[PDB]
Amino acid sequence: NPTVFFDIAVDGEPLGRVSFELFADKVPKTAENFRALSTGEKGFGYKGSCFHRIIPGFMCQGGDFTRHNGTGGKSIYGEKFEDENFILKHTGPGILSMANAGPNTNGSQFFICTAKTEWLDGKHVVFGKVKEGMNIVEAMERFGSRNGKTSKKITIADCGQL
Amino acid sequence: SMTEYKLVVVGAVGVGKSALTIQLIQNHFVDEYDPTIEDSYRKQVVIDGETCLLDILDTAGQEEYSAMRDQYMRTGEGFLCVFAINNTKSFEDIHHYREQIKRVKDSEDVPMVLVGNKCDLPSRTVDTKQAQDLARSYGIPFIETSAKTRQGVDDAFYTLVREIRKHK
Ligand SMILES: CCn1c(-c2cccnc2[C@H](C)OC)c2c3cc(ccc31)-c1csc(n1)C[C@H](NC(=O)[C@H]1C[C@@H]1C)C(=O)N1CCC[C@H](N1)C(=O)OCC(C)(C)C2
Ligand SMILES: Nc1nc2c(ncn2[C@@H]2O[C@H](COP(=O)(O)OP(=O)(O)NP(=O)(O)O)[C@@H](O)[C@H]2O)c(=O)[nH]1
Ligand SMILES: [Mg+2]
Repeated sequence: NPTVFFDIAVDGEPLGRVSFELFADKVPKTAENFRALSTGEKGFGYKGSCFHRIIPGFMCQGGDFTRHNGTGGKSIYGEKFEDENFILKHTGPGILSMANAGPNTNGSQFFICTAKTEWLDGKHVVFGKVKEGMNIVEAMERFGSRNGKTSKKITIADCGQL
Repeated sequence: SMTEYKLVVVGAVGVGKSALTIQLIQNHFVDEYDPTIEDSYRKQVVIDGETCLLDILDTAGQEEYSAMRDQYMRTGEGFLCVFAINNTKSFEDIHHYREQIKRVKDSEDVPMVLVGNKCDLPSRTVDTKQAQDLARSYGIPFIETSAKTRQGVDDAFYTLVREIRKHK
């Protein structure tokens, strides 16, 4: 299973590194999309994009590198790709899972759970988990709000494969 | 200080709740889809000679959170019930929202306005007469709108204020 990292910044000031394990053994196509987008190897990806929706008690969501406004994002397979499987569940903090707009609409947006979110099971593809740096994700929460609008710009300043 | 009116915009995902509200508040339209969690807006207007403040709650259409609407329904004074004229399912969903508001507020007398949005689009699947008949069966006004062209946008919100005014 591959490992990727995000270096997080807050209004451009460094916060710290979050690293993820990607469950290529169980969801290879979805893991590969996230791996490739973290390295930028297709010519596009997460570097420079922001976490546009942070809701304390629930999750941190990001990954729109095409429109930089919460509505965009694209996969390495095309704008969107199908739900690979729903084998893994949203079991607790640290889970990494795909955002979508209904069945078979995975692009690049993702979320990191800060709590168990079981009602998302079978609707969002879980494909990874935080390995190091969960305290960075916890530190991101206070820049969020009830409806998720952030009070500082929380950005992926750098990212890659370990 | 001016009277404040607590308006709530409800309806299925993608019918144009936010596009209608942002046209009202910001006088612009974008075709991009930014799904709502929950947004609140304020706007001062003049309706039938009388200055007033609209406090607008723009809600989420997501059916999976249909069990979390009760508190904002208790708090809201009037409801804009939106469907899209090219989406028969959103029109069917409208009956559900109206029954839910009536049940939660325990009243047959809740100010609301039925809104048929996206009237700029050719792919129309809900007849004008269908919506007028439903509105009549409910005792509420029906307004056709386009968030894209601005047709009917002020009128929809202002009519809802008039409905609240008559109720009070
Ligand atoms: C009823 C209020 N309400 C709640 C909720 C429920 C219980 C208690 N309190 C609340 C909030 C705090 O009360 C204001 C939620 C919630 C979620 C939505 C709409 C309203 C919501 C919503 C809108 S669109 C979507 N859900 C899926 C969304 N799709 C897109 O963003 C597509 C554009 C891109 C490609 C998506 O994939 N994610 C990735 C999974 C988490 C998800 N966002 C999200 O934000 O959950 C917010 C959360 C967890 C708080 C649930
Ligand atoms: N042609 C046309 N498109 C419209 C109109 N109103 C909204 N749309 C489009 O329909 C899509 C969804 O609109 P939006 O306002 O986000 O819908 P919503 O009801 O707020 N959705 P949600 O419940 O998820 O928040 C967008 O692409 C928007 O541009 C309209 O009057 N005409
Ligand atoms: Mg909306």
